[PDB]
Amino acid sequence: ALWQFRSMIKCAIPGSHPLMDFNNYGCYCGLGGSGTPVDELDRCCETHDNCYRDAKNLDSCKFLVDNPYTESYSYSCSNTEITCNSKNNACEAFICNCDRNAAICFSKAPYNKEHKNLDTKKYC
Ligand SMILES: [Ca+2]
Ligand SMILES: [Ca+2]
Repeated sequence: ALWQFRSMIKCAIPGSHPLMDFNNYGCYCGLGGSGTPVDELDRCCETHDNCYRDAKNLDSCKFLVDNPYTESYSYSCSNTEITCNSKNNACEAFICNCDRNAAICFSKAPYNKEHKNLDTKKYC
């Protein structure tokens, strides 16, 4: 679920404010997305939107209000490493992995200030 994704980010990058840092960053990070991502970070964001798209398309997953962000799963954090619990259902595990791959991905992408609060209408 959304709050658990903010929290996995905080797991992978301990000195971060997720909403402050990665929301309205680039082409993608925020709501929807458009164009080509501006850098590796924005790309991480794009892959995550795609990862959620795929999930919405498993016939066997029907999310509350159609939003995978409402879906709680089980995971834990340990010395920087995120684990998705194996006992998540197939739907819960898919979301858990999207969030997981996006947190790690974030943690490795360079952070370019010029790209936070981008004029998307113009560059996206
Ligand atoms: Ca997005
Ligand atoms: Ca659940």
